[PDB]
Order: sequence, then C-alpha cells, then structure tokens
Amino acid sequence: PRRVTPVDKERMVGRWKVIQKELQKRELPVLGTGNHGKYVELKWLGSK
Amino acid sequence: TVKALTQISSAGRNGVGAFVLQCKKLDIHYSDWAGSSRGMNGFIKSLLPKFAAANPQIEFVVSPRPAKHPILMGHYINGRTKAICVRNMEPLEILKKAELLRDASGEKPQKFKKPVTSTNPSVRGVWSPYHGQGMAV
Amino acid sequence: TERKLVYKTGYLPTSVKKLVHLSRQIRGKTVSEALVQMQFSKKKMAKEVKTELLRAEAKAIVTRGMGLGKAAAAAAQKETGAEPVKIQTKDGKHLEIRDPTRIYVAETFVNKGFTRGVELDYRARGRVFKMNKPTTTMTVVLKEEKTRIREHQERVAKKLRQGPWVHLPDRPVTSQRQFYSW
Amino acid sequence: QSTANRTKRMLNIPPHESFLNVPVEGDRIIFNPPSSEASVYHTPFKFLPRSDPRRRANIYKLFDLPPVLYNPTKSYNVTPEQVEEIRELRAKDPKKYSVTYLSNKYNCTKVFIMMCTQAPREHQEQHKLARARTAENWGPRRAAAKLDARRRKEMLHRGEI
Amino acid sequence: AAVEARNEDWMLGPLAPRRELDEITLSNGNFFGSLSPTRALLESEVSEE
Amino acid sequence: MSQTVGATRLAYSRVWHHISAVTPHPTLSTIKAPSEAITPPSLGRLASRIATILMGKHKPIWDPSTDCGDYVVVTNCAGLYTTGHKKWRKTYYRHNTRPGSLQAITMDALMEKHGGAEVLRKAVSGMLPKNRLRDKRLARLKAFEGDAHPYKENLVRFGGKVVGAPGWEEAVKAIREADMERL
Amino acid sequence: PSQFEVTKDRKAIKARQSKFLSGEETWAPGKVNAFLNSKI
Amino acid sequence: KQVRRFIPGVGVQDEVDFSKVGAVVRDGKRAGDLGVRTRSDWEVIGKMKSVLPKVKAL
Amino acid sequence: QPPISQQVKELLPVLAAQPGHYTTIHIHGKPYLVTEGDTVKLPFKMPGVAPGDVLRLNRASVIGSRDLTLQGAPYVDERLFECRAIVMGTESEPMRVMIKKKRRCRKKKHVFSKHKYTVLRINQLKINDVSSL
Amino acid sequence: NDRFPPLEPLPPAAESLPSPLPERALTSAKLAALHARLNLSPKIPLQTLARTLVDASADENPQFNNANLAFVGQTLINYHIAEWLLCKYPRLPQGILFSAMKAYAGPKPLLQIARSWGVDTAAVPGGEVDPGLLQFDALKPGVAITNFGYKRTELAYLEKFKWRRGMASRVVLDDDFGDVVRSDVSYDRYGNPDTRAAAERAHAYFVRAVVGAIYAHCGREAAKAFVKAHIMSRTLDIAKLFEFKYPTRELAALCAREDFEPPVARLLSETGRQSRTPVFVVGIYSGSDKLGEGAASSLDHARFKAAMNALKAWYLYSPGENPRVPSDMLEEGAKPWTPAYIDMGEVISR
RNA sequence: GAUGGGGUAGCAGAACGUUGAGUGAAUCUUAGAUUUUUUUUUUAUAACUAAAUAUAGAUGAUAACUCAAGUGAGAAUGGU
Ligand SMILES: [Mg+2]
Ligand SMILES: [Mg+2]
Ligand SMILES: [Mg+2]
Ligand SMILES: [Mg+2]
Ligand SMILES: [Mg+2]
Repeated sequence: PRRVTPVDKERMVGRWKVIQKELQKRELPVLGTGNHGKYVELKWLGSK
Repeated sequence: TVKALTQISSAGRNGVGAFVLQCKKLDIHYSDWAGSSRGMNGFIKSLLPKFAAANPQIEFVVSPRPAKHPILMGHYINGRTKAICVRNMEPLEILKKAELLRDASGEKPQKFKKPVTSTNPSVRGVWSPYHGQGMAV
Repeated sequence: TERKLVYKTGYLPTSVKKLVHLSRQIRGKTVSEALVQMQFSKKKMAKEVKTELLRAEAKAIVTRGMGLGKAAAAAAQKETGAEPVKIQTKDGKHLEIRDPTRIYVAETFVNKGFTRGVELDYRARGRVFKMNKPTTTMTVVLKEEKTRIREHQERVAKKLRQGPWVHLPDRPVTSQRQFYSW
Repeated sequence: QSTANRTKRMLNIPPHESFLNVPVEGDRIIFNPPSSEASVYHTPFKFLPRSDPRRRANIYKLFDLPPVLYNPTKSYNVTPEQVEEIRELRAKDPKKYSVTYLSNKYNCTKVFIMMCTQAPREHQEQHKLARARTAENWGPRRAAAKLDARRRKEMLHRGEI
Repeated sequence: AAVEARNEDWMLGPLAPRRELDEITLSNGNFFGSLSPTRALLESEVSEE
Repeated sequence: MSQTVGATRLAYSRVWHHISAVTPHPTLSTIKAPSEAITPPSLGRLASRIATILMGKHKPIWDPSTDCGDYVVVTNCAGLYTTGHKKWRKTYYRHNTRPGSLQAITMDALMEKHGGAEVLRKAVSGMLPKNRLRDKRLARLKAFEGDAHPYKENLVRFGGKVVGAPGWEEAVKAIREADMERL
Repeated sequence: PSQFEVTKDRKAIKARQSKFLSGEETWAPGKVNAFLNSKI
Repeated sequence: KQVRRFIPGVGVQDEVDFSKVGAVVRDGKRAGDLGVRTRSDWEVIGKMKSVLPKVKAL
Repeated sequence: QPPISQQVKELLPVLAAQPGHYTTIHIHGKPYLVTEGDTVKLPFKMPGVAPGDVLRLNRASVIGSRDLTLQGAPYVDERLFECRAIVMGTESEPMRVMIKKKRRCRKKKHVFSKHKYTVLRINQLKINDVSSL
Repeated sequence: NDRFPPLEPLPPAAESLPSPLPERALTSAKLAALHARLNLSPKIPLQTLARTLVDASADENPQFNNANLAFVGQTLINYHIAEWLLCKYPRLPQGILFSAMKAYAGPKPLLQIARSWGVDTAAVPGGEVDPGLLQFDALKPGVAITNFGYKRTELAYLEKFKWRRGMASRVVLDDDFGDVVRSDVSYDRYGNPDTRAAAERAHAYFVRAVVGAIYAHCGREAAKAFVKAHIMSRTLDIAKLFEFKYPTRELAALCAREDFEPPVARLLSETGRQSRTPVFVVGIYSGSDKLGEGAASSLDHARFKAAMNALKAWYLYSPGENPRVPSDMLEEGAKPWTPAYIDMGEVISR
C-alpha cells in the first residue's frame, strides 16, 4: 500500500532487528534525528 | 600413479535438461499523483493481472513511488538489474517493455560478433601441420 | 595498519617549473637522505624545502607517531643476529631495510598558489606587459618503510601469478566461420 | 577495413576441399580424415575390451615403423648376496662409496643403488645444503628461469602443457 | 574539519592522530579545539533587525 | 565456435620448410613438357611462393595480425634460374636523400658481393605486406648459395624422412594408416 | 618559511619530538579528535 | 512446444505440445477463469495432508 | 518417402558410433555449425517465440564426425537426425550512433540503431537408427 | 509508527522464532515463483518447499529444518551420479572417481545450482524474514550432517604427523567424496574463510533437500529425473582431473599386465630441433599398434606427454555416450539387463 | 504478406530542451528531498536505476497540461 523504504527491505532480509540492537547499544537514533538540536554556531553570530 | 585434481567443478548449461527463466522478479512502481504514471496505472489494472498469470515463475511487486516516474525494474538470477522508465507510455507500451525484461537476461548488451558460442572441443581437432599429408614448398 | 602524513608546505616564492625539479629529487628518498641533498643544493628554494621537510617530520612523530621504533628494531638485528629485509622499489632500486619505521618521502607534488605580485615590463614603442610574480606550494606524503616492504611483496606475488613461459602457447583463433577449413 | 562486413571478406578462408565436392541429387557419407591431432576419447582398438562390439576394421577398409626414440632394456646383474654388500659399504663410508661408485662396480643404474640402500641422514642433509648454497649464487634472472623449469614440468603432468 | 576528522578515527582506529599536539591552522590562527575571542565572546556587531 | 576450441599449439608453431633453387618444379615452372625441359622456379615465381609461407597464408588459421608464419631454408641460390638477360640487364637502385648519391648495381654485380641470396631477399621483401611484421617475416627466409646450411636438423620430418627427400611421401602414408586403428 | 618567527605552537611540538624519540613518553592514539559514540 | 503466453487481445493461452498432436485460450475477469493456479488452489494442496505416493513408487 | 541410399544405410551406424558429432543447421537459409549444448545467437528477433519454447530444426546441410561426414545434396534427410533447440530469450546490443556528414556542411544527421537478437540453445543432436528404414 | 504501518502483518511474538511459521509460506510471492521456476509438480506444497530453505543453523528442532530432507536427497544424488559414472567410464581410477563425484554433487556445484535457481540468502535467521529466502547462520560451525563414513582412529596423528591414508580404505571410512569425517552475538566483523564454507554448505543442503522433497511427494522416478536434469546435465572434462607421476613407468606396467609387447617411443615428426621453440611429435607403439601420441617442445616432455595420452585413452574408455543404468530395471518393465564391463583396477607401478 | 528511404540553396511538418508563470494555501522529503560526479537501463538531442560524499522540512524540489520568451553557439582578425 505504501512505499518500500530501506527499512522495509532490511526487515524482510532479517537485518533490521540486528541494526536496532547495535544502534541502541551505541545510543544512536534508530528511526529519527535524535534530540541534539540543529547547528547553531552561525546562527549565534547573526547569519541570515 | 595418477593423482586426482580437486579444483575443477562442473559447469551448468541452462536449457540442456532443464530451463530456468533468468528473470526472477519484476518491480512495478507507479504514482497516484504523477501525470506520467497515468498509463502505468492502466497497465496495472488491465494488462498486469493476466501477464502475471502467464508467468508464474516471476515475482511481481507492485508498490507506489510518489514524486517519481514509473519504472519497471527486473531482477535476474545473475545478480544484475534492468530498470526501464515508462513515463508517458500507454498500457500496451508497458506490456511490450515488460516482455523485454522477461525475455532479456542480466548480461550487459554486446555488439553482434559471432553467432555460435561453444565450450566443447572441436569434433575434428584443430588443424596441425604434423598430422597431415605434408606440404612440399 | 600503515601510518601516513600529508603535509602541504607554505607559500614559496618561486614557480612550478622551478620547484618541480626539487620535488622529483626527494621523491622516494628517506627524510635523512633528502635533508642532506637540500643542504648541499645550489637552489635557493632548497633551504625552504629543508625547513618544511623538518616540520613535516616533527608532525609525523608527534601527531602520527612515525619513526619511533629504531631502538626496538635495532635490537633484533644485533641482539639476535637477524638478516635485514631486501626489497626493490618500483623503479628497481635495491634497498636494505634495517628499520621498518624509517620515514621516507612516499609521494610529492607541487601546486601553484596565489600570485605574489605584478611587475610592469616597459618595452620599446611604448608597450607595457604585466609580469606575474609566482608563488607555489609543495605537498609531501611521508610514510614508513612498512609500506615499501608491502608494495614490493605485492609486485613479487603478481609476477609469480602470471605463470611460466610455455614454448608452444595455445593462442586463440579469433575468427568464426560456419564450416570447417581443415 | 571500413566496416565489419568488409573485414570478414578480406580475412576469409575457404572450407576444406572435401566439403566443396557436395553430392547432387542424393545423400552420401564421405571419408574425410582431418589433418589434426585426435583426442584421448578415441580409444585405440588395443584398449577396447574383447566384448565391445565397436571393434571393427579401419574406416578406410570399409570404403616399416618410424625411427626408435626410447627402447630401454631391463637388466638384473645384482644378486641377492650382492645387495648386502651395497648396504654395508654405503653405511660404512658414504663419501667414498657413492651411488655412482657402486653403480659402476656392480653394473647397475644409479637409481637402483638408492632403492636398496639410503645414505645416513647426516650425509643426506649435507647433500641438500650443497644444492642450497648453489641456489644462492643465482641472480634474479637465473633463479626465475630455473623456477619456470620446475613449474613447466609440474604443468606438463597436470595436462596444462 | 570535523567532517574530515571523524572519518579518520573510524578508519585509522588505533592510529588516530593526536591533533591536540599539532600546530595552529594558519587560515585563522586557532589551536585545536579552541575558538577565537571574536567568536567566544560574540563581540561581532550585528544588524538592527 | 567449437572448431577453434582445442589445442592450437601445433597450429601456430614455426615449421622449417626447405626448397632448392635448382630442383625442377613442375608446378612453379612455365615449361611443363617434355619432362627434361621442366625448369626450376624462376626468381619471382619462387619468391611469390615463399612470401605465402612467410605470411602463414597456407594455414587454415591465417590472420594478417598474428605472426603465424613459418621458416623457409633456400639452398643453391647461386644457381638461381632467371629468364632472358635479367642477370646482366636488371638494375637495383638506392638513394640516401643526398642529391647525386644514386647507387645502381646489376643483378650479376649484386650476386658477386652478397651472392644470390641477396637477390632473393629483395624479391621476397617486396611481396610482403609493408608493415611492422615485414622484417620479422623476411628474417625467417634463410637463403644459402650451396647445399650446406645449419638447419639440416631443423627441416620438418615425417618418420625420419625429410620433406622433399626421395622417399618422404611413403613415410607419411604409413603413419596415417596406423592412426585409423581407433574409434 | 625559513624566516618566519617560530611561535609557541612550534616550540611545543619540538619538545614532544625529543620526548618520543628519546623514549621518555610513549605514543598513544588520540582521544579528542572527535566525539563518537562507538569509542573504538 | 510452446509455453503459457498472455495474448493482449485474446487472453491467456495454455501451454501446447504439437509433437503429441490444441491452442486453448481462456479469458475472464477472475483468476480462476484464466486456468492458472491461484492462492486458493495452493491452500487446498497444503491441506491434503493424507496424500501419499505408493510404496513401490518410493 | 524416398528410400535412403544403401551406402548411407551401411555407414550411418559408424558415424553415430563415434564419440563426437557436429551439424550445420540452416535457419532461414543461413548456416550455423553447432553442437549439442552450443548457444546460437541469431542476428534477428525471431517473431512469435518466448523463452522456453522448443524448436525442431529440420534443415541440416552437413552432419559429420571426425572421420566421416554425411552430406545431403539440397539438405540431409530429416529421418536420419533429430536436432532440437530451446529459446533462451532475447538479447540487445548497445546503441550505436552513425553520423552522416559531408564536408563544408554543418548538418550532421544521426542514425540510432539498437537491434534485438534471439538466443537459442542446442539441447539435442542425435542420429537416428535406420535399421528399419 | 502511524505513518508507516507494517507491510507484512505479523504477530508480536514473531521476531523471536527461529524461522517463519508454516502458514507464512502461503503468503510469500518468492516461494510461488521458486516452485514454478523449477516446474515442481503440484504435489509438493509451498509448506514443504519452505522447509527446504530452513537450515539446521536457523532452527534446532529436528522438524522445521532441512537436516533430514537433505540426507535422503544426498543418498539419491550420490547414488545416481555414481552408477552413471561407472557405466560411462568403467576404468576410471578410484582417486579420480571421487573428484568426478565431488565435481558434480559436491558443495561447489550445488552452490551454483542453488544460485542458478534465484535463491537469495537471508541476513540472519528469524521469524520475520519471508520463507522464500535461504536462511542460515554462518557464525555457528557446529552443524553437521550424518554421514555413512566412520572416524579414523589415527585422525589425530593423520593431520599432525602426516601419516598415510590409503585410497582403498576411503571407500569404507571416509565420506562419499573421499574426505575424512570430523576433520550475545556481535555482527561487527567481516567475512571469514569458515563462514564462506558454512554458507556454501547451506546452499548444498538446500539443493539436496529439494531432491528429498520430490522423493517423498512425487516418488522415486521423479527424483531421478530431477537429478538427471540439473546435476547430470552439467559438463565436466574428466581428462583434466588427471595428475600423473612417472607415467612412463605406469604405461610399461599397463602393457606388462595386459601382456602387450613392451612400448617403444618413436619419433613420428620433428621440426625446429636446435631452436627456441621446437616441436617433437613422438608416438608410443606397442609393437605395430599406436597407443598414444604427444607433441611437446622437449624430447623427454614429448615422450612423457605421449604416455599420459596413452593412459588417458585407457582410463577414459566409454561404452557409449548415453549408457544404460542399473537403476533402469527397478522401474516399469524394460528390456532385459546386459552385463556391464567391469574393469580389474588401476595400475599400481613403481 | 501495402508503399516509400542521398541531398546544397530553399520550402514544409512534428518534437525535445532552457528561463519564468498558472493549476499550487497542490504533491513529496532524516524510513534521505536535494547533491554540477560516477554507474546502470530504455530507440535515447532525454530520462532512468544504483553507488559514493554532504545534510535540508522550507527563500527546497517536483510530474502532468497550459501560457509567455532577454530560449539553444566549434566559428563574426567577435567581446569579457
Ligand atoms: Mg616612451
Ligand atoms: Mg536510397
Ligand atoms: Mg554526488
Ligand atoms: Mg526575464
Ligand atoms: Mg568566437
């Protein structure tokens, strides 16, 4: 019904369940950008 | 004493004894919004059902792909793929392209050089000047 | 497994066609050999290539940790009476490596930087031409002798893999015809 | 040439004269022994079992010998009692009673003297080292030519030459 | 520079260079892992908007 | 493609052929009767035949790019047969681009300095393709003035009988009759 | 480059060179080049 | 011999062997009418857990 | 049908008994020297065939072995041999561009050609026994 | 999440199972294609073709895996390939009879047969992967298939101290191909030479299982035809599996055993003697008959090559290209069986 | 089992591409939009598959149809 993403293919092959553990073991954002925040070095200098 | 070499294996000849269609999968990506996918939607509703019934040895996967042209990506046994963009093509033009992937193989296109390709030795051995009636200059 | 340092020298007051010959002279030599060839070279830039080649070595030892096994490697030769390694560079020069950590000039090239200035040349008939003052840089890639011992073993293995020379080779007949000619 | 078709014509070689004599108004089987080396699957009539019905006169019949190169003769000049002397002398003084000396004394092949006797290990290791010191005197150009001679001999027995 | 420094640690592994002991970057004159007074104090005058 | 699959070792080997410039040749002679009037192969008619062997064009696997030629040992080149007054009226020329340095020499005067072998090398050299294989092929033509040559052991044989020998044909037919005793 | 006044950054990298070569200090891989989560 | 082909304007053509001789073309709006094995036919084949080949045939 | 020659009926068993055999099939008049297992790449797109179709070839010009060779005047009789092939599909070539141009004329006309080819596979080549015929 | 619903509806307790459930095979498009690609009879359901892909490394239970299916299939392949090789080449030495068997039904060719069927492997075994993928675990080498061979008591001393192993004993102790018997997890690694063997071993067990699945459902004759179509149809030049040691001594012993007159090497034709690349064509004659022929660049090499060709012609004797097989009698009533040629053995020479 | 097939001056027909505009307050994008490259496939002045590098939620990109032109350059001792 929807677009097959690189995540869907890994799930079919079986790799995905292994990627979640490693990424979670290293505290990485499985399916997301995280909570770190955007780049704010040029913004603090007044970049337009 | 005759010692056996353990580094030579047999080679397969597809077609001799049993034939295996190289095309093993066919992806059919369409779009509900793109205008170039209007014909692909017609091929999926009228010509794909029966074309998929006559080829039971091919795995068909119909999935959407918005913001992208429609493509017919076929996967072959050799590991290579062939994707054909069918933008602005009528349904009967999609079927002529789908049959191109079915008949085709993963091998790359090559210029016509020699008709026959053989791997078995010559029934009449290769010419040798020492196995004939001699030649007098 | 192999250490490497890419060092880009400062802006030298010369051209590419002049410094190109001082970079091909130190290519392949050791840092000690090249520093002795720049000390006794009549070229004015040989003094700038010696200072920059000393800075590159100061970074290779601190940042990359190169050439820090002389005392340990020297023992295996005199303490155990071992035989040094005999290799052959890509050009065919035979070397005897007693210290695999010895730093050498693996790669080197020269680039042209900004224009130092512009000088006006006043010729006859009231003609004026601009003379561009050049300014070029040099980039040296330092590596240890472990890289040459590997590149040599690969060349040897590639030769022993090409098979021996056979007297009667089985050359192919690259022409097909739908009949027998013999 | 300019096109691939024109090249094929310039590089043409006509078929054998036997194929040009095509029959007319009928089919026939002609005898065309090719001027080529036959494979190993054409078993000679001497290796075919007596039961194999395929044994048959030459196809030609249905429609001195060349020079000698190697004809060895086996000789047995060493008696059982003489083999013991060869084993005592070899183990007594392997340097003086070499296999060449014993080969000439008893009129035998050098290989045979080694079949019934073997020098002591301390002497054999001395022989290998002798040939190992001679190999270090070879340069890169000769050491590579002697290695090919050993690789061509192995390839020959593997069916690759 | 962090895009090029992160790829080397992943590849070099136990041979990662000690950048803190390196010289200064002549492009700006800053040491490794150090800002500049103009950027650490934000003393750069900005527009009215 | 099966025709080429096999061992092409012997198809590309260099065969050492032999011909005498004095032996009558019924095929390369213009006089074919009576038997006693048959002459040897003329200079140009002998060179035309040799050039075909040096090019390997007598082989069913000939290719102009592959150097599949053979050797040809020519003997008795001192008695090179020529018609008319070629020996004394034919001229060979030379020039080294310096005006006035035109060197001319007749066939007989050229056969006194370098013998008859040099006259046959010029005839064969002109009949070969003018390309980078011309010097390799022409080097495989070993011409001698008399009956002696260092290749009396290289000449192709068949059962111990050198080709062109009195009884070389009989030795060939005897080896083929033995090859028919197999499936 | 041979006439540039040596700054404090070049005076410090030369003292380290004499410490590693002599054997006083032992070289170790950097740990502040980048802050990765893998830490390998 | 021919394999099962789909004719655009005539429907699915079943395989035919001229050596043993039959061009039958089945058309319809349901998979069962085409004459091919559908998912329903594959489930009844899996539920026939009692079928077993003859002892001598094994 | 026309009876087979007596000379062919006495030598065919010797031909079919040797190790290897070859044949020169004729597709639309053009010859192709093939053997059992060879892959023929026809220089045209055979119309009305799909991968997996079996073709029975019946126009053989020469059928022979190492020593012997059977030759039919127009063609070898069909009752003597049985050669079959299987369609391995279709193959294409890389698009080649021909530029038709004349000196001192800027117009460059392009011709784009990309031909398809049918690939066969000789899976059977045997000589029949004519003891009954 | 809400925006990306699961494409394959599966229960929550699915990622923990060793392999997908049987009913999962009835909703995968890869099996339906693989079943029809091999032209398997409809008597083989999709649940059986799914069990032939679950290697023992993916499932430990005696069921749900491919252990017992591959064994029954290995017996048929090893059997139909053996009797066919003895009827086609009844004089093949025992050493080469193993390399020929391993060249046809070994892990190498079977790996190519599995790939020629379009079988894609799974990353890691789990209940989420579709049943149409060959699923195994290359990290666990503890998997093994019961073999009729026995373990050698001197195996420990065989590999360490280089003890001798006779060829005649391999028929009882060694395996079918002559080899000796019994010779959390982190995926932050690379491929190993052992994993390559485990992956190749998994593909071989699949092709063997398919012959076992056809045997249990379609019968015996159906399995023989399958093996006779995919495995026996492959090509192999047995002449290149030969490696001779002192062939001249063996040829002299062969003639001596068959009572033929001593072989004599004769120079049929030669050219280029005293050159860089000469050609010596010698032929070994047993009296008046020409046994073999050889053309090499050296006089000795030409005589040795002639002896090999004279031996290959003896060992490569074939009654016919398509000889009858003893298994052709247990089927429907066929013509009577005729005695086959039985070779006495290979020549053991000095 | 349709017929036809060189082309300058020149005439005629049918299309692609570029820039901006309308449908558009539309569609899509960290499950990767966009990335001047490379690669792959398709009768192909074009688009497409994949890969590598970087990282955007809109001052981003975009099919299809239509509208308007500062719309297509190996050639002007052309200009910068
Ligand atoms: Mg003035
Ligand atoms: Mg025309
Ligand atoms: Mg990019
Ligand atoms: Mg504008
Ligand atoms: Mg211009």
